[PDB]
Amino acid sequence: DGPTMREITETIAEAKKKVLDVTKEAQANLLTAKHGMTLRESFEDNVVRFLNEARD
Amino acid sequence: DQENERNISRLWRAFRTVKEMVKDRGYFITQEEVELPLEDFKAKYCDSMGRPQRKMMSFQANPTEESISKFPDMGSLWVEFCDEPSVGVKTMKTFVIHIQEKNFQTGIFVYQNNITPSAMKLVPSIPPATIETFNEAALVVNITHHELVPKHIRLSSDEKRELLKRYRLKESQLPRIQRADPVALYLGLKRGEVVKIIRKSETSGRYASYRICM
Amino acid sequence: YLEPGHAADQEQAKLIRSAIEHTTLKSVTIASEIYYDPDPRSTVIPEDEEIIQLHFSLQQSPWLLRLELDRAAMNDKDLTMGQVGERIKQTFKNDLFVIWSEDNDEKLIIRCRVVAEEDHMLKKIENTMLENITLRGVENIERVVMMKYDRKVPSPTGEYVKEPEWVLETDGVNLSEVMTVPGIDPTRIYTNSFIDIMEVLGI
Amino acid sequence: HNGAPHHAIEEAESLLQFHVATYMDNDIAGQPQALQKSGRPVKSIRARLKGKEGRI
Amino acid sequence: SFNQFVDYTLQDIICEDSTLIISFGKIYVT
Amino acid sequence: TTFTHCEIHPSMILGVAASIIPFPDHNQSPRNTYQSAMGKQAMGVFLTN
Amino acid sequence: SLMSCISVGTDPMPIITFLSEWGMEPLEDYVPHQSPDATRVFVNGVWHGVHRNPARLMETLRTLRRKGDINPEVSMIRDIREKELKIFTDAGRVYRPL
Amino acid sequence: LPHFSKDDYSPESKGFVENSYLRGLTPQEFFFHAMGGREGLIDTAVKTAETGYIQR
Amino acid sequence: KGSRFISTLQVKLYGREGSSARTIKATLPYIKQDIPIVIIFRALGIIPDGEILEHICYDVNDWQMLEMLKPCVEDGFVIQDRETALDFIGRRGTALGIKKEKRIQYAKDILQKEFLPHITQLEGFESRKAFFLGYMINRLLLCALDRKDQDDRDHFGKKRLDLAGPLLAQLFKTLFKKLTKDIFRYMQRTVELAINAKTITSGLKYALATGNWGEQKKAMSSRAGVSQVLNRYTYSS
Amino acid sequence: TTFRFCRDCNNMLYPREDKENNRLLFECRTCSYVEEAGSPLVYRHELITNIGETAGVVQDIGSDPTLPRSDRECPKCHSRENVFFQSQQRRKDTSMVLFFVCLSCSHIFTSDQKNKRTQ
DNA sequence: AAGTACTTGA
RNA sequence: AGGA
DNA sequence: TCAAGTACTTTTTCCGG
Ligand SMILES: [Zn+2]
Ligand SMILES: [Zn+2]
Repeated sequence: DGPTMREITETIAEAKKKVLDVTKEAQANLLTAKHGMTLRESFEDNVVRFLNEARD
Repeated sequence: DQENERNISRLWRAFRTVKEMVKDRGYFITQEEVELPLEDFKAKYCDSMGRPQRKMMSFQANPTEESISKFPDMGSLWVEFCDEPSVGVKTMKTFVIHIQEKNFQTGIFVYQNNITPSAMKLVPSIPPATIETFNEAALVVNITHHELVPKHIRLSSDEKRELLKRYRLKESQLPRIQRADPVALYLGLKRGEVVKIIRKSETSGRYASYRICM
Repeated sequence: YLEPGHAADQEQAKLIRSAIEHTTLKSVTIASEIYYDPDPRSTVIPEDEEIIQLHFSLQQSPWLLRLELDRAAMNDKDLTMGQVGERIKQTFKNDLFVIWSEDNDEKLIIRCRVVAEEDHMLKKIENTMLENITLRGVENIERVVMMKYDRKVPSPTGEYVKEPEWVLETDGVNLSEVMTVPGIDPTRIYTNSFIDIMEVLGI
Repeated sequence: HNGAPHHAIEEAESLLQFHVATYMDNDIAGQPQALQKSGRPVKSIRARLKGKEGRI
Repeated sequence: SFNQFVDYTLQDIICEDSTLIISFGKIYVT
Repeated sequence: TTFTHCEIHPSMILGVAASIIPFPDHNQSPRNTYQSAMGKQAMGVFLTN
Repeated sequence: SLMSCISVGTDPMPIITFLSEWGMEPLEDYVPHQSPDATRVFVNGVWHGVHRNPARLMETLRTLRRKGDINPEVSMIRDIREKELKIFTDAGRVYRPL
Repeated sequence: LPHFSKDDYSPESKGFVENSYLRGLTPQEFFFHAMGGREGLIDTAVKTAETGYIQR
Repeated sequence: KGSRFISTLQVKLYGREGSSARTIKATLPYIKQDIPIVIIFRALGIIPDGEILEHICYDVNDWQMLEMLKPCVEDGFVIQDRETALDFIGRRGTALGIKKEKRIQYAKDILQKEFLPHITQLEGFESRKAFFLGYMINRLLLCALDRKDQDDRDHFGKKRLDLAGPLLAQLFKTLFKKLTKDIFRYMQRTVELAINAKTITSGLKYALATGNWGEQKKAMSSRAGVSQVLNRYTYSS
Repeated sequence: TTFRFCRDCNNMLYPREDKENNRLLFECRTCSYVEEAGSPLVYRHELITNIGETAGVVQDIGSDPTLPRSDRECPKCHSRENVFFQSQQRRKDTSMVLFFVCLSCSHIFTSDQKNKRTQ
């Protein structure tokens, strides 16, 4: 559907911002790593998890 | 107080497991004797400072009325603890001749840290009696109690002879338990002795396997 | 798996996590330094001028081994300057005189002195200190995570009900040791290394 | 059987040891590969019976 | 690749260690 | 505003075989890896001589 | 790929001659603490020396190749952060036109 | 890729294919899908022989 | 081009991350042991510490990299002049090659011809070869200090493709030199124009026909599959 | 740390304690040179390193096209023209904090909102 | 791609 | 040298 | 006497010139 494609695009769009927000949060040293994981390892886990939740 | 209290807990947990093993081997030990609490343990084997006196702990055990039915020649056992972290040929010769004079069949040395190779030479020196060396730390936890560890049962010479007859077996053909196997040690299995392992089954409900000793 | 009762208590799990997960003096240290501080009763470093004043009131090497500890790191693997220094003092016995800044004090410091030729001696004492000294935990057992695994258990009313519990997950194995640990269930403990299960619990 | 030049003997012996050796196994640890005049090494009896393709 | 080899590379190979107690000059490819 | 160079055409990342694939940007990654193997076993005119 | 080519192999000497003429201090005369920020110059993994203002050198070398004076199959890279200039006359390198 | 700025942890830089197969993939999306694709083909080819020996 | 000395130089950082005395030694071509960098530098001519250190570390405000060079200095401290350094290099064989004059003269040749054979195989280029060794240690320590990542073995820019020409080059070279020794064999024979042109033709023909890129009908290890028959199923094929 | 060499040998200086006057010296093991120490600090280990963060910041750092740009106002000159990168300390642990270099004043400022720097 | 067996210096 |  | 490298071992689905 034409409107379901609008809805799909905006689902990815909002998930892209959910990533940017975590990206800016980690760039500002505000991110707090999960026990037994790098600050980066923790960041990527979130990014990957957002983009996959999004793809679904 | 500090971190002294924890070595007390450990020595007591290790003691329970010794009583547990001895009862399980077929020796007469009460349940209340096993279930003895830590408070009662301190107020028995701790000195005029709360320092545990291992010399006091040592005990003799006797075959349950039931045991003399299956294994008649099953003699008396002597369990010896040591207040010395390293056990030398001097403390060993005391215990070794003790089992020989007091006509014991078996004896267990629950050592703290180590038994010197000098003292270890005296272990097979007094047959028909047998000697066992147990590092206190191994016995803090009873392995037999663990989820994955099933009921092992020692078979009499007659019971084994029958198992072999019933399945038309040579001893070769039986699945094997190693002499050094944690349970083979707990039970005090000797070479050629057979264990009947009764396990639960997702298939049958109850399944009985057998193992011959190494 | 945790002791029968206190299975839903998060702090009980947290407590074991700390008691089991391996911690070295290396993991808490920012940097170690060797200074020539000849007077044992007074320091060249003005920062330390206070640390001495106290750990004196209520012979030794003129060569000082000074290590700055990371406050943030001392928190994650919960630790006291006292308990850290205690390990050091108990490691090197009466042949290494240790002093330390308080947990409250703005910068975290540990001052060490020995009991001709000493420069290299201290570079060996520092190597031991970083690599050999164990603070908390069981060896081989690294990254220890907490997990709230779901557990199907019979309820009083008879029916099997979801009663989840706190479970520890390791990155490394030392069966003999973590089993003898207080506060856990040594009747439930499992390892993906079956060679270990064999060695400890039998064939 | 002739005038044994004694070294020339342990020299001729060692070579017989080599041929009787390589006839059975040609792929030995001690490097020379008893190569047929064509470059191609001689096929050992061991080689014949040796796993997947060949005898057993 | 082949052209760089013929007109260039080949002339160089022909005179690097070439000269013997007899020297090798310019190469010609028919 | 830093661009030192520009791509002639992105489709040039492809080699001989992939270059016969119609709309390869519309296929699952390996389905394309497969056509760049089959076209080599397709019959046609190999040379006019 | 369709546009890909392989470097056939050129002569390094005209570039080594050109470089020394454009401000390249020879390695035999280098003194690290005197010129410490000196961008180090390499031609086929051979350290030839250093150059004080690489910005200009890179520009002169770039327009030398771009004009045609340096063969267009020669590779030249300026890794500013690492303070390095690597040049390849080298045969084998896979190149594409942009 | 050289089409990106340095230290780019964005979805588009690290391989997120936003598009459907119907819409078509961008040159980057195509190459990243290709990298990911090639990984499968490697294990598929490897697993095939590794798995065989286990069976044996 | 010419000979192609496949000599590879390794500059090893001994000791693990947390081991006391972290030395830097290097394995030289036609040399048994691994020489501590400092001896190599003195054998090159760069004799005092700090002159050696100046070649490795280019910033006197980088105590980190410098403290890391303090072991090496202590390691090499036993050797003090160019001679004693060369002798130490010569001692480690060869096999050994006993004679004092022999070992010192050996190591001269190795540094000249075998060690870092690009740059030069000429004489007086100690300055260039030592500054390079120093550039190597700088890069070794830059990675060890977590300032640079370990090299990507799979970077395409660090890979070359030997095409039809160089393939033929390696082969022609092998052949012409086999011909060169055949010309010398007949020149010796003339104890007083019979040059087998077959070797070159037949050799090139053998390789290009079999795909066994190596001398000759006795192929292994010769590298096969190099030359194969052109696919003619379809034009794109 | 910052270590000295012998003026004469140029060979490195090793410490030696003046037991008589309780002061540190640096001696030369090639000759007989001896100088008094400048600092009481002999060796510094540094486990949690911050040196190599703002690595290779040449005055040409703005000329690299591969570098990204931003409109973040500079602390010194307030110029919204700057290049940025992350901690060049190639370690696993390392935070995603950014280092901005002003295209005018050339001052190195960070995006860190936990701490305050100078490098 | 991971072993068994054997030999080498602390 | 290819095919599943 | 025992850790560590040494020799040196061995496999890898199925089917035309
Ligand atoms: Zn001096
Ligand atoms: Zn500014």
